[PDB]
Parts: sequence; C-alpha cells; structure tokens
Amino acid sequence: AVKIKLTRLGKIRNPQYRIIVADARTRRDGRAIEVIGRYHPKEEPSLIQIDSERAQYWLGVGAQPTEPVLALLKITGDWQKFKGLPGAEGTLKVKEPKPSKLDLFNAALAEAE
Amino acid sequence: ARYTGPATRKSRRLGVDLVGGDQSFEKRPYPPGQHGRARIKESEYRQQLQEKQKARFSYGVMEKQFRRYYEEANRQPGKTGDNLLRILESRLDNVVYRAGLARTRRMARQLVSHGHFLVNGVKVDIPSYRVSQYDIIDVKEKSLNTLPFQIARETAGERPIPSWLQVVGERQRILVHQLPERAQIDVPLTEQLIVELYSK
RNA sequence: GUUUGGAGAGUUUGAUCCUGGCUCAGGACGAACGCUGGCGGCGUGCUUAACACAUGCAAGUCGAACGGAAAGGCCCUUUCGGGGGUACUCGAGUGGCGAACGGGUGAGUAACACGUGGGUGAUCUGCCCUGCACUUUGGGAUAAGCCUGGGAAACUGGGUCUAAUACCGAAUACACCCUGCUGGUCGCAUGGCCUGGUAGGGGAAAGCUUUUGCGGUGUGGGAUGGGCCCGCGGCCUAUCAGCUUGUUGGUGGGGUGAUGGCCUACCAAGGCGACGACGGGUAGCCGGCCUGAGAGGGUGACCGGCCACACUGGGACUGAGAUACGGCCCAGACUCCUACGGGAGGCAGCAGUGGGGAAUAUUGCACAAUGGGCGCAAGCCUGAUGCAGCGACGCCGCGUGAGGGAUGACGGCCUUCGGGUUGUAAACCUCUUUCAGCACAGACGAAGCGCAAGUGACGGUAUGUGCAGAAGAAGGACCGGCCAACUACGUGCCAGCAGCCGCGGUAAUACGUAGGGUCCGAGCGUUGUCCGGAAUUACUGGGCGUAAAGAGCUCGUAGGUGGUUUGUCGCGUUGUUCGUGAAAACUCACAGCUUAACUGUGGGCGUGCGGGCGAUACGGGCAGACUAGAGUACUGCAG
Ligand SMILES: [Mg+2]
Ligand SMILES: [Mg+2]
Ligand SMILES: [Mg+2]
Ligand SMILES: [Mg+2]
Ligand SMILES: [Mg+2]
Ligand SMILES: [Mg+2]
Ligand SMILES: [Mg+2]
Ligand SMILES: [Mg+2]
Ligand SMILES: [Mg+2]
Ligand SMILES: [Mg+2]
Ligand SMILES: [Mg+2]
Ligand SMILES: [Mg+2]
Ligand SMILES: [Mg+2]
Ligand SMILES: [Mg+2]
Ligand SMILES: [Mg+2]
Ligand SMILES: [Mg+2]
Ligand SMILES: [Mg+2]
Ligand SMILES: [Mg+2]
Ligand SMILES: [Mg+2]
Ligand SMILES: [Mg+2]
Ligand SMILES: [Mg+2]
Ligand SMILES: [Mg+2]
Ligand SMILES: [Mg+2]
Ligand SMILES: [Mg+2]
Ligand SMILES: [Mg+2]
Ligand SMILES: [Mg+2]
Ligand SMILES: [Mg+2]
Repeated sequence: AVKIKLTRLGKIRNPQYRIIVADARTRRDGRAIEVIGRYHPKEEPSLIQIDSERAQYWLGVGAQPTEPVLALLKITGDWQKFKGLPGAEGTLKVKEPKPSKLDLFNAALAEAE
Repeated sequence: ARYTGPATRKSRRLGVDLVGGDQSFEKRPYPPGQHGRARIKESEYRQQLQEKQKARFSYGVMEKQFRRYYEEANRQPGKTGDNLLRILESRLDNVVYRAGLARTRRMARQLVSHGHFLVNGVKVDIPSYRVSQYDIIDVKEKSLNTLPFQIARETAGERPIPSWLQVVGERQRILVHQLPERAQIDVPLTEQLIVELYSK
C-alpha cells in the first residue's frame, strides 16, 4: 500500500521531518514519490506545513497515513475535509513572529537619545 | 588555541605597531633575537607572508580560522581584500575593542570569552562571533559595576570610535549600523599582499 | 553575451641559449606510524581473509477464524489431596497474514548490470482506494486430544477421536474467460477500440462479532510495485583475426503474466567482425567525491538509488511477489553428536572471538521518537532505528589568562670585555573566572501515545544560578637554495644528513648538541595514495632540416576531406516551449542551533535526452546547371 509517512532529516537531537508519499515497503530514508509537507517538532508550536492540494489527491486515491501524519492532517483540517466531517479550517498554531531587527535598532536609538 | 607568548616580539619582527601603545617596540624597532639586527635578503614571499602575520596577530586569529576567512572573502562578490578585512572587523572581540570597553584586543577577547556581553538579549561568549547589521551589544548586570569595566567607563578617549559603531549609553551599549567599508576600516596593513599570498 | 579565473624554483656548461627528463613548494584521505596531548559540538571507524566461527539476541502476530484448557483469574467445592465449571484469560496445536520488506557484503558480473531517454497494439500486480453484482447449497476429513509401537538421538508409525474463515462437490454470475459469425470506427503492420451486436460452452464466496464492530467472492476503474524490449553513454589489451550450426531467419506445435530459438520438429544458409567480432586482463554501476582556471585527470569510504550474492555447486517448491541471509531437496568441503544404524550446523544481521594485517570499536540502553509486521482495538514484535560506550580518525569551536610592570634582575647563550640577546619576558602589583572543579535548579524533542488518567532510552545528561582561585591545561617540525627563520661548541670523507642539487678531509649557517629564530598549534611531522605544478599525450594547449620524431619510393582499398551556382529537405546547426533530468550534495539567499562545523527552507545547478513549433547562412542529403580543378583529343617539342 502507498502510505503518507514522516521521513527523518536533520542532525542528532534535532529531528526534522518531511511529509512524503511512499510505498510501505520502502525504507524510511528511501526514495519518495512526493514531498507534500514538513513537520518540525522541536519548535513551539511544532512547525507544520502541508500542501493541501496534494494531500487531498493522495488521500483520494487511497494513500494510508501513518499515525503521526494522521494527527497532523487533523490539525491542518485536511483530514476533516477529505472525509466530509467538520473542522476543515483546522486548529493550526503558528509561532508568533519575533520583533523585526530594524525596529529594535530604532527603539534602542530613541531610548538612549 | 590562543597565542599567549610575548606580544612585543611579534610587532618587532613585523616592524609595525600592533598594540600601538607599546614603548618597547619604539625602543627596539628591529626584529628580536641575537641576529635581529642583521641584514635580511629581500623576497616577495617574505613581504606577502608578513602582511598576513600582521593581520592575524593583530586580531588574534589562528591560521586555520584565518584561511577560512580568506575563502569566504574570495567567494563573496566584492573585492577579496576588502571582504577579508571587514569580516575580521565583524568579530565580536574586535567590535568590543573598537567600541572602547577594552584596552587591548587581548583584553577584549578575554572579556567576551568570560561571558560579560550579550547580543540582541542573548549571552554570547564566542570571540569569533561575527556581528551583523543592527546588532545591539549590551553588558550583563553583574559585570557593569565590575572594576575593570568601571575603569572602561571613565577611560573613554584612548582611541576614536568608528562611524559604524556607536556607544549610546553610560550602560556602554554598542550599536552597529552596518558593516565597515574599506574606507571606514583603519588598519596598518596592505591587504593586497595577503590575497596574493593565498593565490600562491 | 563576459571577467570572479591559470605564479613558479632547482639541476646538463668554463660561460650561453634551446631542447628535455628528474625533483620540490599546494590540496586531498574510511589512513597508518613517531613525538605530544585539555575540553566540547558534529561526523566517522576491517581498505586485508566472500577467512573460520564459542555465546546471547536480529520475525512474528491474531481467542473478533477453530477445537480446546497446560499457566494465571473468577465461581463452586472440599478431606485439602485434589476435583469440576466459566471462558475474562491463554501454553501447545489447526487456520490467516507477515516472514520476498527491513539489515549485511561486493565474491561474481565488461552485461540492457548501471546511467539517461523512450517503447509495451506484448504484460503481471497481495494488502490500499473507489463504482457494480453477490455472498445459495450440500459433503467428507484431519492436526491438537487419548491409547500404543519403533529409535541412542534427531525424529517417526498405527489406532481412536474433534473443529473451523482448513479442504471438497454442485447452483447462481452472464461484468469476466474460450470459440464461431458479423457491424462501425482509430491507426503503427501484427492489430487496437466501440465492457459493439450475436450464437454456443464455461468460470466464485465465509463467517465472526456486540463492539469506534471487523470480514468473504466475482468484476469495472484507480493508486502502488514490478516484468520484458530498444536508442545513446562510461575500462586496458591484435604479441587476441576470424567466430557462430539453436547458430541466423521462416512455418506448424509447446511454453510464459507477456513478446521472443525461450523450447521443439521440419525447411532455407544465414548471422556477427578492423565503426575490433571471438579471446585475454581488470572491475559491481550511479547520484556524487578529490583535484583542477577550465577542459580534463583520478576515484566510487560514509549518506542516497539500482544490481549481484548469502559455506561451495545445482534444483525446484509455496506464494500477489523468492539470489528465499536466520526455508526446503541433492551433491561437496569443513565442524560437531552417536548406542556406528544414523543424526545436526552455516555471523557477507547486531555485538563479540580466533586469524591475516601498518590499521579499524561495546558479548551497551530503549522501543520514548520515526519507519515496518500482525491485531477491530488495548497491544505484541522490531540489533530497522533513536541514542549511549570506545579511538585527536576527521571537521569546527573554545581554553591554557588579562591590564600594568625597567633604561630593564637572576640564569642560559653569543662577544670586538664596550656589552648584546632571551625580554615586558620574568619577579612583583592589581583584574576576570570562559573551559575543567564543588554545590543547587533542570529541559525541548510529546497538538505525540493510552484515553486511562499514566507514559523520555538519551538523563538528574544539555542548559541556567551560586562558590573558590591564575588557580588544573603546550607541544611538534623546521632554520644552504627552493622556502619564513644564524650563531657558538663537539667530532674532520668518520660518526652522520638528504626531496633535488648536494653537505662531513681537525676553522661545517647542511652532521650532533645548545642558545636564539621561524612556521604551525592540541596538534605537529613522516610514510603511502591521487590530482596539481607538467603546455610532460598539448580538445582547450605541443612537435618532427641539425635536439626524440617524414614510411626508401609509388599505386591504390576502407575512411577522412571537397570548386562555382539554382531549387528543395530541415538530418547536423540554431531559436523557442513543454516533459524529464529523485532526494542529498554543489552554489545563491534566508533562517535555526551562544558562534562555527552542522542543520533546515526557497531559488539556481542538473551542461543531457525526448516531444511540439520556428529559421535555412553554413555543413550534409536529394534533383539540376556551369568550366577556372581534374582528365581526354589535336598539333608541335626536349630527354
Ligand atoms: Mg583547532
Ligand atoms: Mg570487507
Ligand atoms: Mg495460544
Ligand atoms: Mg532479502
Ligand atoms: Mg477456504
Ligand atoms: Mg507460435
Ligand atoms: Mg571483484
Ligand atoms: Mg592545468
Ligand atoms: Mg506459484
Ligand atoms: Mg546467519
Ligand atoms: Mg526467510
Ligand atoms: Mg559482525
Ligand atoms: Mg596480527
Ligand atoms: Mg510505530
Ligand atoms: Mg490507537
Ligand atoms: Mg525477540
Ligand atoms: Mg629565507
Ligand atoms: Mg596536463
Ligand atoms: Mg607528480
Ligand atoms: Mg616539445
Ligand atoms: Mg611537417
Ligand atoms: Mg634526430
Ligand atoms: Mg622521404
Ligand atoms: Mg574514396
Ligand atoms: Mg562545397
Ligand atoms: Mg563525401
Ligand atoms: Mg537532484
């Protein structure tokens, strides 16, 4: 069966995962049919991106998600949408963008002067 | 590693001021040792080599790290000599020296290494840390009243502060508006000889 | 269009110029060796014997298929020796699925093995997804159990007995498979399509569960994974010139999922080769890596993709799928057991042992994370994997202190006996404790998992906050010229040095030591290996009068090359667009680790190849024209 898996990238103690469509038999770090997303658990909130157009196609043809990929598809709303259930908007959290560096430079200029 | 041996003998061999406040250099501007007076045969290689030695023993960078700096400078789109100089100028121990909070680049290194500075609110004790545009460098609370740093506050004036740096507060807060262009950088060295040395 | 990119030196001579080889300075490594050695991050580690292998693990799982009841549990019961029931549960066994993946190694292979691009009107595809139809009806066994036999053991026979989603017969299916006839249509010749129409014959199933409920059969489409065929591309060797008779082609059969001498009978006499056939040698191939200005050269460790093999050789079986590493059968070598009749093994899985060698690690800890197998699920399994241990083996980062300190100590070493060096160095005087040390806090990785409410192997690690005190932390090579750095003493062609030229013959900047110096630094040197320098195999980019080099001279075969001009094709060439050129790597940008190494994201790169469309100057093909090249004719002529 063709499945949607996490493949491990990154270095020791820094697991970064790509969301890939691959045959069940293929080894984890093996050739993938498509990369449809990425998942970085070490972040807060863990980084999640999914190409929803491709996720819908692959679930349509019958790709079977793995357990963690199924959790991610529910957060993104791609699972609920594919099935017809509600919640398609999803509950995806995004990291608050840190203050821009230029603005903090202006802040320091004003503060001291 | 670091070079921790005598500092004057290096400036004496190279015939130029590295610390620039050194009385023992001006007293004996000839190279060190028994034969330091004797006539040395000229060669282009010795000239190129000594310009490299002036660079790396001014900033306190080992040859391994300095050669990586060269490759980056040559890779960068500008002219290699300007890129190399401003990369070494971006070093945090150098920025601290240019700001005035230290007496010597050796003193600047020790301070940064011992954990007295913060960059954009995060502690950095890496002397080779390269500052970028709009970096803000601050002093931790414990080291603000620290006796040599107190000296540094009321010893402002030893050297001039370059335009890309700016000390804005009595907290001794350093701002970097940009990386220095070659004109901004003022160093007793001919950079074109080092580019030629590594093209050998 | 276009800058991002090329350094040389020594050595033939009395001297010179040239030619030409040799040698050196650079970079790289799955390294080894010598001296030396503080810490951390991230990688990496049998290159030799595809040598032999002690020991433990590396593949199981399902009571929601089944009879059952050895262990637990619960319920009777007791005398307390045991004996029943239940089926929550579960040993052994039947049955299903998995075991063909994942992991290892590079022996073989010079081949459609691999890379890249196509073809299949010549094909298969379990589980997964999504339409349609269905899931009717009977039957006979057997493992396990119990009794008993044979055998030293491995194992094995007989009787009796039981069940199923195990096995087996029939009906139905008319989507599907086979055959005959026949209509339309699309091409690329076999042919393909219209589930075309029509006649005749034929092809299945299985139940369980009471809960997020799971299943079974045929058939249409999809997705995935393949099979087979072909163009083009990447080693040395004619001191290897002929090779081939299922061999080359055809027809009738056989065989396969499918095409095909794949097999077979007959018939024809072909097929492949100096565009190196057939031999010999070597070698897994590639993305990439190293070097290089580039072109090129070398290389294929790790990581990623294919292939091949699994003690050696041969064979098939089961299955959707098999080089079947931890399956089976046979033969051989080797090890072991035996009652001598006969049996049992296979680390090129992980760890480990012996051996070979200059040389390469622990008989760790977890399934917490990611991937995989089974299960409705809870879960179980997983030496995949995530981590830990060991080796400066590599890369990167940091420390071994900072400021001040004199006409400048002692001591060492030179000397023109004036001193001069070491040297601001040291002593001393203050200043900060990074990394180590001693305390106290203490993770992220888990919008996970179980929803029962507990759950992180790494780990009380990383990282924060306190304390004490410069406190614990520098070596290696070189110093004649290349090539940075010079003197004294000791031996005097000796002992020794050396990459090359060359240094040692009682005054050596070359030997050994010392002082001083230089280059690098937790490393520094040496050896081996590849590229560079080497325009020294020269496509970019060289030569042949005398330096190495014109065949003794012709003729001519293949091949290479081609005057002027008209038209045409659009093969070479050129433009454009689309497809492809996996990821990683590389490169540009940007972000994340305190920085960096490293890691991630988005462009470019991927020079190529295939399809469509455009141009026709030039090369080429095709059809013509012309006479200046070439040849002929005629008239003279010399030898
Ligand atoms: Mg280092
Ligand atoms: Mg091996
Ligand atoms: Mg059981
Ligand atoms: Mg296998
Ligand atoms: Mg059956
Ligand atoms: Mg036939
Ligand atoms: Mg081989
Ligand atoms: Mg070259
Ligand atoms: Mg079969
Ligand atoms: Mg084995
Ligand atoms: Mg097996
Ligand atoms: Mg092993
Ligand atoms: Mg040995
Ligand atoms: Mg899992
Ligand atoms: Mg679950
Ligand atoms: Mg086990
Ligand atoms: Mg010199
Ligand atoms: Mg060459
Ligand atoms: Mg060479
Ligand atoms: Mg020549
Ligand atoms: Mg000629
Ligand atoms: Mg000659
Ligand atoms: Mg001749
Ligand atoms: Mg010809
Ligand atoms: Mg022509
Ligand atoms: Mg021709
Ligand atoms: Mg790629």
